Amino acid sequence: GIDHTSKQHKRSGHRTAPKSDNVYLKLLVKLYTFLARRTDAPFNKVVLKALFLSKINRPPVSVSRIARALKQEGAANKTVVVVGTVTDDARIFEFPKTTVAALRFTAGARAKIVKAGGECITLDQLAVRAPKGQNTLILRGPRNSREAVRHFGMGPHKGKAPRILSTGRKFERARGRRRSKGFKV
Amino acid sequence: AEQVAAERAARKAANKEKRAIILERNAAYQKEYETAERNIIQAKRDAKAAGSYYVEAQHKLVFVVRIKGINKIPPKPRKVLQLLRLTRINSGTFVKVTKATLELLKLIEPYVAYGYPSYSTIRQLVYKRGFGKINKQRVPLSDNAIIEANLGKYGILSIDDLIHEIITVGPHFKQANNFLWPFKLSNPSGGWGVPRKFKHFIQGGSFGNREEFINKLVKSMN
Amino acid sequence: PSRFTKTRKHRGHVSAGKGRIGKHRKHPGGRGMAGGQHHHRINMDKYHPGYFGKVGMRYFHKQQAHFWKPVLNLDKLWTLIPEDKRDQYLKSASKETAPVIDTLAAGYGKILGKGRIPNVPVIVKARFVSKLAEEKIRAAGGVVELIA
Amino acid sequence: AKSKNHTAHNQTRKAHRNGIKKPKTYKYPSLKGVDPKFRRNHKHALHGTAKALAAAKK
Amino acid sequence: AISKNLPILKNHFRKHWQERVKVHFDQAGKKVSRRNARATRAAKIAPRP
Amino acid sequence: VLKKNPLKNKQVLLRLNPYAKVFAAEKLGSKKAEKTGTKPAAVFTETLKHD
Amino acid sequence: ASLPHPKIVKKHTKKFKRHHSDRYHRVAENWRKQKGIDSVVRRRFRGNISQPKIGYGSNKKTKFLSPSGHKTFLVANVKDLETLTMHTKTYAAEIAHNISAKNRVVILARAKALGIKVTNPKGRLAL
RNA sequence: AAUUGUUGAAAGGGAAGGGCAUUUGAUCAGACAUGGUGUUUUGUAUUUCACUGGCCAGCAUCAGUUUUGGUGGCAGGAUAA
RNA sequence: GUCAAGGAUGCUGGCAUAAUGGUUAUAUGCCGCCCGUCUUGAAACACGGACCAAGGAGUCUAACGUCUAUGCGAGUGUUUG
RNA sequence: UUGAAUGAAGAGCUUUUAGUGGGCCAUUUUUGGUAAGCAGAACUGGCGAUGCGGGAUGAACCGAACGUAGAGUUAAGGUGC
RNA sequence: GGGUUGAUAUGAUGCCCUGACGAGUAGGCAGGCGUGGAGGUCAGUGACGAAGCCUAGACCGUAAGGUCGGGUCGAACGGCC
Ligand SMILES: [Mg+2]
Ligand SMILES: [Mg+2]
Ligand SMILES: [Mg+2]
Ligand SMILES: [Mg+2]
Ligand SMILES: [Mg+2]
Ligand SMILES: [Mg+2]
Ligand SMILES: [Mg+2]
Ligand SMILES: [Mg+2]
Ligand SMILES: [Mg+2]
Ligand SMILES: [Mg+2]
Ligand SMILES: [Mg+2]
Ligand SMILES: [Mg+2]
Ligand SMILES: [Mg+2]
Ligand SMILES: [Mg+2]
Ligand SMILES: [Mg+2]
Ligand SMILES: [Mg+2]
Ligand SMILES: [Mg+2]
Ligand SMILES: [Mg+2]
Ligand SMILES: [Mg+2]
Ligand SMILES: [Mg+2]
Ligand SMILES: [Mg+2]
Ligand SMILES: [Mg+2]
Ligand SMILES: [Mg+2]
Ligand SMILES: [Mg+2]
Ligand SMILES: [Mg+2]
Ligand SMILES: [Mg+2]
Ligand SMILES: [Mg+2]
Ligand SMILES: [Mg+2]
Ligand SMILES: [Mg+2]
Ligand SMILES: [Mg+2]
Ligand SMILES: [Mg+2]
Ligand SMILES: [Mg+2]
Ligand SMILES: [Mg+2]
Ligand SMILES: [Mg+2]
Ligand SMILES: [Mg+2]
Ligand SMILES: [Mg+2]
Ligand SMILES: [Mg+2]
Ligand SMILES: [Mg+2]
Ligand SMILES: [Mg+2]
Repeated sequence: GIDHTSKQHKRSGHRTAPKSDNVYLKLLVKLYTFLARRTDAPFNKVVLKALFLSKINRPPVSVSRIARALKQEGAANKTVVVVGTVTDDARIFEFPKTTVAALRFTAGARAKIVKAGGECITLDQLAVRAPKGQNTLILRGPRNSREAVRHFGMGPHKGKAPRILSTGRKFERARGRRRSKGFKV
Repeated sequence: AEQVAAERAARKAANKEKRAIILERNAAYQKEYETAERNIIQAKRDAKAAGSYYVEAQHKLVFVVRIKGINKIPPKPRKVLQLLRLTRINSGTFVKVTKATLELLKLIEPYVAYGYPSYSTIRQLVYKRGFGKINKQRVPLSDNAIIEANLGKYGILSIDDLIHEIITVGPHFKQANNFLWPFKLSNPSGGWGVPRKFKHFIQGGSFGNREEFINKLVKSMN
Repeated sequence: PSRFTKTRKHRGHVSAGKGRIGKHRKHPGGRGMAGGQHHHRINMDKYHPGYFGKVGMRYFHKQQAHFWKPVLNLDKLWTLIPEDKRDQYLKSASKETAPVIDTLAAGYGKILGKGRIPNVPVIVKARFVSKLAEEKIRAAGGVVELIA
Repeated sequence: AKSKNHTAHNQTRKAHRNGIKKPKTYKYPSLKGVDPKFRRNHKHALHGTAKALAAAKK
Repeated sequence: AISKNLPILKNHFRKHWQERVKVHFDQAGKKVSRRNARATRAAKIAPRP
Repeated sequence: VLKKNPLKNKQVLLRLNPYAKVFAAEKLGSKKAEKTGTKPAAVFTETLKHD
Repeated sequence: ASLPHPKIVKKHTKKFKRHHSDRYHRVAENWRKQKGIDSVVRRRFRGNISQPKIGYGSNKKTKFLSPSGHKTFLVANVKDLETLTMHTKTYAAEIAHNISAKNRVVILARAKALGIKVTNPKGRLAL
């Protein structure tokens, strides 16, 4: 008999491997497991953790987001590392020359990077040209910009986007949504 | 290789230097224990000769053993037992006696037997039941190197320095005592005495303050 | 895949995951959206406020092709020029050869000014524009022409 | 049918299963409820401070 | 009943709808029938297009 | 692999604690005290034997 | 002879028979956990049958090993049999139940030629 | 399969069945080979040949955990009374 | 170099098979109330169950929520044709 | 020794959904009652959901909570049989 | 919680080191066992006997179950992804 102060046999609650059956992603996890164990640079631990992430935890990083990251002071010649998908952005009309190391590139993103004299890199070419993650810049896409996150924590006076199928007048704009009909939220 | 032979010779020389340090520290500790004991005895004799009474210094350290099991404990004494790391029956901890811990002991009095440990029972507890906490992972002590690797920043290089920080409640008593995992004691080898355990020691039971009689019980449990 | 359902894990267990007390029954709270004003008011208010009642004018015989007006912001606007003709227009930002962007033929009814076209003049043929979209196009050096 | 009306038995145990959580105080609290005359001024004092700091830094 | 935070659905299945389910298993067969009829018609209305 | 016990196993009692050899050589745990001749006061003795 | 193994400890040699399988013929001896609310076997009263749990698990060094010290590999023909050419001290062949009498002869002869142990070298033997 | 007959075995003082453990009866699986220096050898190289591994133990020297004795040296107190 | 120092080795005996062990029946010691179920509470003097074989109960669909895997990604969905 | 002691088993956060929404007992404080194995509250600990050792027997008492085993030691209770 | 890649070593949902823990209804989740049929595969088993069925005969698995021997039998049926 032991007076337990915690839950016994509690899992860590973190992914220790990707849920995917992608053999190439398992190869990348094998390489960055070696590089997290044997290098003791914190980049490799971060990249190994980020390789486990799900599709909603790997939002796409736009090329405009990459260019805004290179507009930082002294970050213009770093290697932008996106553990995920790099997507195109037609809203930006001037993309610089840079090295981007990502899992996937869309065709427009790859064309926009290599049109400006840049270079698109996989995460193992990054591992051979920056094994401690020297001169790198990890970028992450926006997580709370997802459409599902609008409805999270829905309640009174939270302003959190009702789960609705059709949107308009007659569709939840009445008693409970204005002073005149009933009350306001 | 020859460089590996150089590292082996360097390691053995460093080990001899560390053992010389530990040996002279243990000799100094034995000398100060002997002189403090003789000084208290002669202070009592001198006060009896002068006609006065030497009031001994109040005890700075208790050893606390949880004697009552897991079920049917109220939440406040249960929380105090968890904060004193007595999470199972016959678990012992060293507790620094101040007012902030005497009112913990008063709260968990019906569930523990505590008293004032001597150097002999501290030495036997740390020698036989002495385990560390290293990556929390309960490492058996067994070697002065794993005490130097964790308590060496506080100047503790050996199991005797660790014992010294307990018996003389040192500046780093908290760190040494929290390095010590709670002592998993057995049931006492000659019984408890006491046909029923859960009355006070004054009333013929086991719990409560057992001032200098905790050494007999803990040596039976060890 | 019937084998991956938890019915096959509930084989052998009596209540099938539904309870010995609660005892899965037919329709214990009503059927459908029953009792949204009475015994599901705490669910209708809180997660669906506004479900009950009327809001404004009824529209008899609405045709949604009257209201067809898809909006194109100015931060796109150059995606309507094809990808290989686009760069030779971006360089040599010139009047007397300015790209005509028929936006109705691309399928938009209103131009909005969400932001930052380059400083190249364009002819923008559009059914409707907003004020800031017009100001930004004339600031870049072009003109909006209205069509129908 | 006569039965138990109300009891607070087990409620403190359930309350302390997932702990009793303190409300996680922040630097820069919300100005909800603070005096509007103070708020309208403080917006301008902050705007002028940031303007003067940008002028002194550049 | 109405339950947890979920959108309000308007599934119009409160009639005897199972008497009127038209499943188009015959999509491929009617495609071959349409092509056969076009070939047959073209042979009937030779050279006319 | 196995926790050998000091307070048995003099090899482990000498691996830990290099002073155990000196303690066992000088006997150091059976050492005689100096015979002082302090006599208690009559006030202490008559308070002790006092009714 | 096999590889040297530790002494095989089984920890529960008795078969885990179902409750009341001795009492009703409809209840077979195949183990079913009693999920009843008042079940003495489920509640583990003293005097009742033991239930299978993971503490009875065999030692991993001596698990799946026959008393000879071999794992049994089921063999249907000679091509199955010669998978154990380099694993004779670890694996023992065992001819499947549906193999002919005339094919068991050549399986047994090839296994003797390879040194592979057969655990049933007596099925369908003409005597 | 329920149910039944015969034969064989077994047990049986107001149930029977079951758990742990062993006695008794019945019944059954598993292992001696091995590498080996050695030629008293026949079909002249086949082979001449005490080793080895299976089951149960006895003692000795140890290690771990304990239990039960014998005995020695110190310390304290009203430096016992 | 040795050792009792990061976990047993040395020497010897008998047997080499029902001897150890397995299964099985029985006997003995102690324990063991009939399961399912509703229940605050079941061995209940609560309900179902005489026994056996076969059959027998969270399925499919429309529209969705969360999560996850995949493809492409400001796009995306070939399969109405 | 960065502003008391002790502990910290990682801390913080989010989504989603099952069951449940008949309770009951015990020490102490209590209301209605003459009282209850009555009806009703407060705090805690239990039973429900839980076996084990003891109270001969019993849901709640006492001791103690449970993987499979070996050895030791005990708790509550006992030691004429 | 860690260790392990310039034959780790070709099992890196591997091997290994270290420490703690293990009760459970309703319920949740995970890893597996079995069944009818389908794609692939073993150039799988089989009239020299497939499946079935009987078997206080044997083996493996904590278990779901799997495997084998004997009898009966007579035309088909398994392993793995
Ligand atoms: Mg004893
Ligand atoms: Mg089941
Ligand atoms: Mg269950
Ligand atoms: Mg039910
Ligand atoms: Mg119109
Ligand atoms: Mg160990
Ligand atoms: Mg078995
Ligand atoms: Mg079994
Ligand atoms: Mg069964
Ligand atoms: Mg019950
Ligand atoms: Mg029959
Ligand atoms: Mg009679
Ligand atoms: Mg010994
Ligand atoms: Mg035999
Ligand atoms: Mg026997
Ligand atoms: Mg009985
Ligand atoms: Mg209930
Ligand atoms: Mg019952
Ligand atoms: Mg009946
Ligand atoms: Mg019936
Ligand atoms: Mg059936
Ligand atoms: Mg309710
Ligand atoms: Mg109620
Ligand atoms: Mg109910
Ligand atoms: Mg009253
Ligand atoms: Mg129960
Ligand atoms: Mg009991
Ligand atoms: Mg008792
Ligand atoms: Mg009684
Ligand atoms: Mg009695
Ligand atoms: Mg009590
Ligand atoms: Mg015992
Ligand atoms: Mg469990
Ligand atoms: Mg099939
Ligand atoms: Mg064939
Ligand atoms: Mg057959
Ligand atoms: Mg039978
Ligand atoms: Mg036929
Ligand atoms: Mg089959």
